[PDB]
Amino acid sequence: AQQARELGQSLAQEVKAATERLSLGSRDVAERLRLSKDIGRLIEAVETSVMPQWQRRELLATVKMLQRRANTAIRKLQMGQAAKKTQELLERHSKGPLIVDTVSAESLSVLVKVVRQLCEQAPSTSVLLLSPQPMGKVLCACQVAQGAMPTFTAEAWALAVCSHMGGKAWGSRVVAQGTGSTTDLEAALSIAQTYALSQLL
Repeated sequence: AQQARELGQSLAQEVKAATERLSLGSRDVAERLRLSKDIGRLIEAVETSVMPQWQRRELLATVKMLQRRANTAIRKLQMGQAAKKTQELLERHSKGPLIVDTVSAESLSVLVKVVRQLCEQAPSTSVLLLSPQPMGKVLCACQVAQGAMPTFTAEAWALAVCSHMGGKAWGSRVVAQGTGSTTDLEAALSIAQTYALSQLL
């Protein structure tokens, strides 16, 4: 009873600290993700915690706000880094029919955002990108232009790509993503561009 109320008060104080941290925000995306996870776990604990109902649900309101602004913030920061790298690749490539290259990324979400921005700004171009990860792992994301032939499907594209790397692929005809592991990146890049060109007839 009293102990539960005290714990709830501590949680609220903790909640206040978390909110302050959020206002402050964090430069590292990883720390932003960690904060969102702390929000989810904390809300789950409050859900089954013992305390007066009014305070419990009032705090639930505050913390749900905290999660919305936290997740919105992390999504914005990923959009920022993805935009910067997207411009970095835009400066040196021509808007050809097909652009197949590699870009350094920290997570697959950011890579996907790069592909979507790139296709949004170059509508008549199909895109595939690979990201090297430590310890030999490799990520893949690709998107096919809407104007492109329907015979060209992204899922089969990344399907062959990761299929050569022994990985896995998933998506739809328009967008696809996958994982693999291979020493030579130019082999996967060459297979992707070869296949895609073979379809683009």
